[PDB]
Amino acid sequence: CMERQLEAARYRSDGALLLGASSLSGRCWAGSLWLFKDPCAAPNEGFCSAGVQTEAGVADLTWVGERGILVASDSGAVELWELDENETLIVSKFCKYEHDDIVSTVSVLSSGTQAVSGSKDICIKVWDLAQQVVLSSYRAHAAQVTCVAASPHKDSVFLSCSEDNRILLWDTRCPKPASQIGCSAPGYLPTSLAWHPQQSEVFVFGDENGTVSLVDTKSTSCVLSSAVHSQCVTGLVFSPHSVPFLASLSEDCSLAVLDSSLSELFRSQAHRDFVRDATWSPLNHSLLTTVGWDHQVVHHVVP
Amino acid sequence: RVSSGRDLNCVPEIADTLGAVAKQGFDFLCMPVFHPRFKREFIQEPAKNRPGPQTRSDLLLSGRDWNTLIVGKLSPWIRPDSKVEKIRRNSEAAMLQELNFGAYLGLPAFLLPLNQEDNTNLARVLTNHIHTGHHSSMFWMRVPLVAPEDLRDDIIENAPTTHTEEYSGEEKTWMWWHNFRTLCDYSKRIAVALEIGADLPSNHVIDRWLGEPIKAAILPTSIFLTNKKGFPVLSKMHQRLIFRLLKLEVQFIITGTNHHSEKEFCSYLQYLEYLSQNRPPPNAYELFAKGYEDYLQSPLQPLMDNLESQTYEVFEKDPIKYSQYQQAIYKCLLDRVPEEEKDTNVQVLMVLGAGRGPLVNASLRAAKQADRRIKLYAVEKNPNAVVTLENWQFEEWGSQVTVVSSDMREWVAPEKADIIVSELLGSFADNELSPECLDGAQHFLKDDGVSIPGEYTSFLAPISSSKLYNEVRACREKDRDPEAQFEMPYVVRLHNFHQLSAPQPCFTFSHPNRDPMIDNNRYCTLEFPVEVNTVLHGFAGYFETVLYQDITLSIRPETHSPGMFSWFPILFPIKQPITVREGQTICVRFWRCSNSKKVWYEWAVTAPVCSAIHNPTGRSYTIGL
Amino acid sequence: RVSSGRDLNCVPEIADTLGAVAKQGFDFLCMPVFHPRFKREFIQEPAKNRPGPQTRSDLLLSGRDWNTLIVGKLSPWIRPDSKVEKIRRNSEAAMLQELNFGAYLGLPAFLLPLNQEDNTNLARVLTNHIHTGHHSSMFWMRVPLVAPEDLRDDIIENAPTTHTEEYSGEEKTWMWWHNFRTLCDYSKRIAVALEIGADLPSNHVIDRWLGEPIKAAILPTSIFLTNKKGFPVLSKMHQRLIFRLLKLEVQFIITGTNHHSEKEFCSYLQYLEYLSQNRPPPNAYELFAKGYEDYLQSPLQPLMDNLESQTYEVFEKDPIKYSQYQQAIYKCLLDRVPEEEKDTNVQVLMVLGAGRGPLVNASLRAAKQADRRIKLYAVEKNPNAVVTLENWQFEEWGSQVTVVSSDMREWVAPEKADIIVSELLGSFADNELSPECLDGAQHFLKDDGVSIPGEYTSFLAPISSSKLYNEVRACREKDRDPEAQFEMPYVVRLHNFHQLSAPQPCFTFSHPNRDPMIDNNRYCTLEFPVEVNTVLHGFAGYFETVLYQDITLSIRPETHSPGMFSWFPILFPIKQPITVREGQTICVRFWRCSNSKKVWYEWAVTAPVCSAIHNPTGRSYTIGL
Amino acid sequence: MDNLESQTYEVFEKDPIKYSQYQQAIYKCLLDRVPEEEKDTNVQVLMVLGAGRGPLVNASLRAAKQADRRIKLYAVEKNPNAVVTLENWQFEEWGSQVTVVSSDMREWVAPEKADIIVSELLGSFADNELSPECLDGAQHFLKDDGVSIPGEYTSFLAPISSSKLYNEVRACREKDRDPEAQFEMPYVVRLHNFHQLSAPQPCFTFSHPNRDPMIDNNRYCTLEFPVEVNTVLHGFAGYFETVLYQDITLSIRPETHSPGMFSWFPILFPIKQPITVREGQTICVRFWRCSNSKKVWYEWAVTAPVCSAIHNPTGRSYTIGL
Ligand SMILES: C[C@H]1CC[C@H](c2ccc3scnc3c2)N(C(=O)C(=O)Nc2cnc(N)c3cn[nH]c23)C1
Ligand SMILES: C[C@H]1CC[C@H](c2ccc3scnc3c2)N(C(=O)C(=O)Nc2cnc(N)c3cn[nH]c23)C1
Ligand SMILES: C[C@H]1CC[C@H](c2ccc3scnc3c2)N(C(=O)C(=O)Nc2cnc(N)c3cn[nH]c23)C1
Ligand SMILES: CSC[C@H]1O[C@@H](n2cnc3c(N)ncnc32)[C@H](O)[C@@H]1O
Ligand SMILES: CSC[C@H]1O[C@@H](n2cnc3c(N)ncnc32)[C@H](O)[C@@H]1O
Ligand SMILES: CSC[C@H]1O[C@@H](n2cnc3c(N)ncnc32)[C@H](O)[C@@H]1O
Ligand SMILES: [Cl-]
Ligand SMILES: [Cl-]
Ligand SMILES: [Cl-]
Repeated sequence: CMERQLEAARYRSDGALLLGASSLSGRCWAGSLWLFKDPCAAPNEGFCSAGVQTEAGVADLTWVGERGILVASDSGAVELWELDENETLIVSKFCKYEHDDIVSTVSVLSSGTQAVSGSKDICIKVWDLAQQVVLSSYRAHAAQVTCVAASPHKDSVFLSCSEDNRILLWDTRCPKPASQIGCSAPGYLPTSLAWHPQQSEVFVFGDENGTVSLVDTKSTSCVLSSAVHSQCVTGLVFSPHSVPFLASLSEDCSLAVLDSSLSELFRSQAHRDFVRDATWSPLNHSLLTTVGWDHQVVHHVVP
Repeated sequence: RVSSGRDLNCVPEIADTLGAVAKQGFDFLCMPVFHPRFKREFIQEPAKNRPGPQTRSDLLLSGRDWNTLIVGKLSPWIRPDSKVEKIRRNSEAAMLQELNFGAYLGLPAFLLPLNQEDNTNLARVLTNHIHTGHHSSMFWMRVPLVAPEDLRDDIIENAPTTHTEEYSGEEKTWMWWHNFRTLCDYSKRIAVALEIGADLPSNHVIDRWLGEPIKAAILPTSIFLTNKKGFPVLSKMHQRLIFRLLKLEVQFIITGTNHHSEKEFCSYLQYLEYLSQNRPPPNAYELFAKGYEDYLQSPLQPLMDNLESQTYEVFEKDPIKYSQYQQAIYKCLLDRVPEEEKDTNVQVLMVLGAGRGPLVNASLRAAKQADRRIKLYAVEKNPNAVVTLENWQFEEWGSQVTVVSSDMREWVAPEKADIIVSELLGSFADNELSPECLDGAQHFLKDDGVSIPGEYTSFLAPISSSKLYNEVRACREKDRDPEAQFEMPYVVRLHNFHQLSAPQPCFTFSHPNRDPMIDNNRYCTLEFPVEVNTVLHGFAGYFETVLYQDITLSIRPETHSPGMFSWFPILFPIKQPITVREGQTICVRFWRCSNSKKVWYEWAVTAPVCSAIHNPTGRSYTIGL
Repeated sequence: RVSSGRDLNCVPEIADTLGAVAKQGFDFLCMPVFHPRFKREFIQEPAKNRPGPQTRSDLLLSGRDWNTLIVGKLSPWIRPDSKVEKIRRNSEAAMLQELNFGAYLGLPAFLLPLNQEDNTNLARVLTNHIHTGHHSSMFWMRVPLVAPEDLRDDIIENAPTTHTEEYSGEEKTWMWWHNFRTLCDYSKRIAVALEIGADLPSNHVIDRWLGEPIKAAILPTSIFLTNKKGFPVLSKMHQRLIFRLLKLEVQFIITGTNHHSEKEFCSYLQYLEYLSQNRPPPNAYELFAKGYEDYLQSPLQPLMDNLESQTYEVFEKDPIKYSQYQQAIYKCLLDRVPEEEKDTNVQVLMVLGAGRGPLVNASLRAAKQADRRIKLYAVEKNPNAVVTLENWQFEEWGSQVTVVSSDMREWVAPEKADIIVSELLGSFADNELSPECLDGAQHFLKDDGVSIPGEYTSFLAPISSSKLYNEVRACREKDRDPEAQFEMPYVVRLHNFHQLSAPQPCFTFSHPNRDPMIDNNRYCTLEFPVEVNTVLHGFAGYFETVLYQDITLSIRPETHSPGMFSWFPILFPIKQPITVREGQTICVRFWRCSNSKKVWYEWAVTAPVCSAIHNPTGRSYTIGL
Repeated sequence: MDNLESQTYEVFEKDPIKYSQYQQAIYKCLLDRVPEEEKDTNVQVLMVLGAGRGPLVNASLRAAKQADRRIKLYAVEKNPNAVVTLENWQFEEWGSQVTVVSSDMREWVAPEKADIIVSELLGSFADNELSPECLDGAQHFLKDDGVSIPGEYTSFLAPISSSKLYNEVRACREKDRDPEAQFEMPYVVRLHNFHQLSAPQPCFTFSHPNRDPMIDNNRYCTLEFPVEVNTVLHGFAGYFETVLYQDITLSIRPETHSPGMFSWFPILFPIKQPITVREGQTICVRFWRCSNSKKVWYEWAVTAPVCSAIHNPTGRSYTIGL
């Protein structure tokens, strides 16, 4: 049923766990979506609340409210699935092939009715999730769009980072909506983005060399940086805490939990493959669930 | 009939996908051999020990299918020229792994991207893979006609796109290729897959790829416009580019998803077939000439060698040339014999080099078209063709034609000639030693006698063709100079090349050469203005000839005789390609040298940089007297 | 379907004759290009100036017809080796003339007779013609199997035919050929047209032509017997010879007039087709093997190189070999585990060099055929084949098979093996370094463990094949020793060759090699009794192997495993052919040498004459460790 | 890969400055490792890895009795012809103090671990004699705090102009091989009639002992040489520096050349085609140190102002045997 390479793990505000997996080897290169109301039973397929098979692999996932699941597909498609009235099925609401290559990242904007997707076709697309159409198509980058991240509370602002060594702050209210920020010297390629949950104008980004950096948009200066990992930083997820922790994920197969000054507070080597996604529990704010390509779901308790 | 393929970065099941793309009409499929997102570790534990399988099985397709229908694609995360040493070494290992799996599958081609300026380590890994077991598989370097940086939307407020003209910068991607193929030492297994964007660059950026080994052209679905019925079409400039690529017999690769979702996908491909079935049709004889495109042949030497029967057959299968010869003879007969002497004056015509006698029949048709009397001598030193001449004479011609089996420089003529007629001309006019032959035959021409041709002139033009340069380079033979192939001309239907300057006259010969001291040696200096950035690989050679007055033959492209095809152009290569910047002048020197036994050409470039003097003392190429 | 031609010395009209011989069913026509009685003078007047035409025109046939259907014949009056100097020079000129007219026509072959011992000047003229313009046309030397002098009727009262046995004299015509081709330096464009008389010679005279480049066999109509219905047939010995020639895929030439005048002429040809449709049929797989006849390939090195997918596919397309392996594993499992322990004892089987896993499936079939439990390790260093192995393991095998991607000489086994199973054998048994690999794998074999194969032995046999010698000679490459091609073995389906002595064992290896100091180097001296006059060109190499007890594989011809074809024989050539007279002994020396990095073979002949030591220090051929 | 001849070792030994530097390095290391109070109790284990005819052995002895410290010497050498000289020396002069080992240092099972390993396995390009691999194979019998002399070495490259040397390389064409193979191999040569086009820059650096989890001696280096003259590039001169111990160094790099030392000539990496370089342009060179199980080789290419072919790909023209 479920494929080996776990790609995404997201906690719904009621504690349920959304898993997104792909088969990146073998005969069939497909993917699957799963909902576990018992998060400890994951990734066992037989004891899942819901599960469905997608036509292609899942490169990224995110919730759309409490019933929606937004999928970036290898097929170049952005898909919206939704749960049953009893949340026993996962049905395809739409599947739009507007990208010309693998859709690598998706992020739902603050309103919850619009989204932004990035892809290896170098393009970034703003979608209306109700009309199921592309509101905007921007070709601002010059290489594969590595990450897009909607601002937590501004429906017109988001972030993008690509292999063209550009970190772009986007405000769709401007004639030229993109603004290049970040290090004025050619730093290593940005690979992961995360807005700060409380400080509006602040975000962190992890690069291909293992460095996590804390940046202010107004000052556009690398306020701080730390060599957290030995390999590319693939994910950055803040905790729901009032003063939030920062979860950093890397292809060194390790999970790190840092503080406000990017100092190492917790470290886990439990995974034996790439650490793909991390999500903090909305019920136990010291419990952090990570998934990786070793088909392992790890629930860490964080001091 | 276009040969086309489908580019996909998402293959759930290889058999289903292959069947679908075949039903859509594609001849092959460009696909990844490992999952594009399946980034693999080769150094650092624990991910280094990721349990297999690392990709899908080779048993999923027959060996025939792997050999004919599948084009492997390099995984997009493999960056052998990354600034990070870890990523660099890991991408080296992964690129070797994927190339070796492609060779293990027997794939006919493998796609690798050139998406940045520096691909030195990529070239190193690919060159090491090429020299690991002799294979014939191709490597298609995916090179964009316009770099994405120069193609992005002007939507970055604090990083505007330059609106200023950058002539050489707009050609940057070509340099990306040119360096790469230079690092890989012009490997014949490395070709270009030119990717075409929605916005075409200036014409010089496109012409920068003339003469390059373009094996594929990649057409994204996003560049297609939409018509009334909703079918995908292309802009008129894109149609120009498609016609140019079709003249190169390239394979077209369709990439991207279906954005014309109302119609079937094959629509895209169908449009190309449409464009292929409505292209400007070629000449009727240009099909036998199509098979000769960029085919290198040693120049024929009808003086030193006896031509074969089918060579003469090819010479004769050209009605335009012999129509011109007949018209020239007709005009000359009307000019030499007035009407009142038409029954008293018998003109002596001598075909010098009669072959199987097409010029003899041309002379007869001209004589009874001009209503004049002629006496014909058909002189030919090739006794095998003399057999044909004498069978013709016994069966048809009769005593009107006297067949002479002798060299025209030795034959003691029983009488002097009113008109001598010959076609002793090669692709470079005098490269078959027509001057020497007609000089040896001049003494039995009357004091007012006419030679047809009366004049001929060779023409030279610098060309760019890395394809033809590599073809010449591949002509290395054992037991001779490793670079002798560069010091000899080749008769070749030049096809994939770029003419860098207008052809200019080289050597001119007139007949009869009534001059005290006849010297057929020549020294010529030519200055070719070049208004493009390019790479000189050699010089195309053509010729014009005045047979009589305004009756002429020409393979010079600007004045080419319409419908005449018995002469392909000639090619004088050079050992080393010479970079020529826009505005520079290519200065070439050409010698026609000789001794008692042989004639040869020597040539050298002297600007913008000097080349070696090619074929000194005829060490690599001579024309026997 | 026989390819056949008609030999005629009388062609009134070429088109009528060609149409007639085509209607009779012949594929081509051997005919004169000049009239056979049209003796021509080249020196002495007045006949030197005989008016043309000297022969008929080339316009009588299309160039296609000349290229495909016409075989030129030398005029019978041309005697380049005449004792008269006038006739000698005139025949030189005439032979050059006729050969040049044949080349002018583009004829695919030209017939020249060898009807006497001395053809030195004929060879000189032909060799000069061959080195005048590169052509691919063939020259068929018409050589009689029995000279006419030894074939005449004993009807000369004062000159009786010798009734005394002349072993070497009866082979004289072969010498006629052997000298000629030696004078012409083994030109690939010179082949044999063997003419067969009414009385066949002894079997050794016929076998003298084994391994010779026989392109045609000439059958006079006079040698055909007559049956009841009046149809022409052949004697049973002639049928033997026809079958032997059909195995060589020769073209049959019918010469002479119709002496069975009641029937049509095609009758003759039809008989041959009859003989061809009732020949002993070959093996079903011998069609893919027919295309490999005498095709030289470099020996595969599965250790140094990673084999391609289709190479493994060829390895697996052999059910007899894997049936033998399965039977060996079955017997070993029954011998190692008694019935009472069949459910308690799990045998550890390790496939060392699993490829895509045919030995793994063989082990599984043997285990559940022997009703015994096994635990399988599939060890393979080729990661491309490891992909196939691991897809097999995930999809079908399961945890019963553990796939190891490692060199068996490095792999730290988690447990010791009851049985190790491999097919690391080449055409010469150990030429793929199976001894070294199985030595490196010996430490994780149990103290009483079994190796399958348990033993293997190579075999050598001197052979005569001027065809294969010339094929090796043609393998000269630039940038290396001009004779390196002779100092390396070739895997080849030996076809047109003559085995000169019975194969004898060369090198033998046993596994496990429980010995204090293991030394896989070898020195072997072999004495081959030869009972025929012949020419040594190399040594065929085969192998036998004991997999387990009486379960064996063999490509040794005397003990060849029926229906097994995954191994062609090997060929070790020598630089210079060595004449071997009947009764002499061919003494060969063979070394198996090695250092830390490579293993190679050296070989030398020491009797009846010494050769150079071939491949010294592995300068031309090594096998990588 | 080869066993050096007797006169080659004789040339190696005819250099008193080099062995004076080696002796001073060993002397400083012995004084640093053994305090004065332990000078009679502590016997240091010194191992000459690649002893040749034993000049480093005599240097170690002179350093030991110059530092007033006790040493136990192992003279390791795989060349048995030089082992003859070593063992005649040992029987006639050295005695039981020196133990001669006739073995490859990558195979030899040492009876004890070494305080100091001493070698001169360096070529004109530092590591072109595979000193990294040899000293890696010998690292396991070095003590956890053991010292390697040399402790470090670094190669240096400099673009040069020499049509004379270019023509000399071109004349080295041999039959039965690639007509341009002579351009894809380095040459040891006392560079004389040449023009150095830019200051030498470091290429490859190796440290010993290489206490690192995954040792990888392969290298990829990109060098940018500013050229302030009109000239024609024909190749790259190669030199080396080495830190034997602390401030005791050897160098054939011209700017820091060890005065009076001459046992190393510079090396020359040619290129197939000369490259015109105008004043103000930058010569960009790429150098690789590649290897497999059997051989190590160098690949190099110019990428600016114009690209050259990648020279010696896959070691087709030049390899260094392991
Ligand atoms: C049409 C193509 C095929 C025939 C011929 C060619 C070239 C090289 C080789 S090498 C083996 N065969 C060939 C054949 N081609 C020529 O261009 C050519 O040589 N033309 C002529 C040369 N000289 C003349 N006196 C005449 C008169 N009419 N045409 C002439 C190319
Ligand atoms: C059948 C013919 C075609 C495949 C193969 C061959 C030879 C040379 C070249 S060169 C490029 N391709 C090839 C292919 N032939 C062999 O005789 C052969 O090598 N057999 C084997 C060698 N080694 C083994 N371990 C096994 C196991 N089973 N059979 C094996 C001839
Ligand atoms: C001085 C000149 C003559 C000897 C030698 C040389 C070079 C090439 C060939 S080819 C045939 N003979 C030779 C001889 N030259 C070297 O520069 C040299 O190789 N030095 C050294 C290399 N490696 C070492 N481990 C040491 C230690 N001390 N000096 C070393 C040039
Ligand atoms: C029609 S191609 C030129 C012809 O002229 C013939 N030819 C060339 N040179 C001479 C010569 N010197 N004398 C006579 N025929 C010649 C050639 O054999 C060929 O048939
Ligand atoms: C079935 S042909 C022989 C097979 O054994 C494999 N092989 C050869 N030598 C070794 C070795 N030393 N270790 C592992 N596999 C090997 C080859 O890669 C091939 O698949
Ligand atoms: C003094 S020049 C370098 C010396 O070290 C020796 N040498 C090089 N490599 C090794 C090795 N791996 N083991 C032992 N001696 C070596 C050489 O034979 C030479 O005498
Ligand atoms: Cl389901
Ligand atoms: Cl050619
Ligand atoms: Cl071969």
